[PDB]
Amino acid sequence: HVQLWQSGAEVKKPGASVKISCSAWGFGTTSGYSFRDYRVHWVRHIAGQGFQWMGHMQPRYGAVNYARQFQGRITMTREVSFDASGGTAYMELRSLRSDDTAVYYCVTHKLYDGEDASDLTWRLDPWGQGTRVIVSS
Amino acid sequence: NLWVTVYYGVPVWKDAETTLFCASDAKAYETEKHNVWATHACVPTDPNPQEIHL
Repeated sequence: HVQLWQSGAEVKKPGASVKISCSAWGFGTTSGYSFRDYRVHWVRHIAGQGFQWMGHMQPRYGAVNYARQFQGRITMTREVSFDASGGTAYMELRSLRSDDTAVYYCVTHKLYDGEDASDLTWRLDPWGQGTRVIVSS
Repeated sequence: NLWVTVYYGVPVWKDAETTLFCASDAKAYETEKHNVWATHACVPTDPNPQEIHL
């Protein structure tokens, strides 16, 4: 039972930078069931425009892959733990604008407590609570 | 007259010792967390045990 816990809601200003954490725990230790195998996507939900995909971070080597609209202004880092059954995922959006106000979700792709879903990265079951970032003056 | 007839596969056993390997249910262990008594290395046991009455 992988659970993802995010940080609190933040109120920023245009031109600022927000760093949302994402604590993940319960992955497991065995290879294929560890945090160093399951990517942590970052999905933005703007009210009215539906969900939007921002990028995913693979926690083994930190290999990130950002969406085209956000290249140059988004950075993802990891804090994978010792046992590799947990960790923390960060995302920094350094060029916040008025249109970036939304609820940001960190998600993984582990549906079941006993299945190796390492190579199926788009079954986004473990959604985070959601960090409501408000960017306004 | 009588002549020797060898039979293969007679139901005959003798008391002896041997190396007894391990088998365990797949569902018994979580398959995610290790055990001090290694269960993953045990061969997967048959879902239906084959017990024969004599």
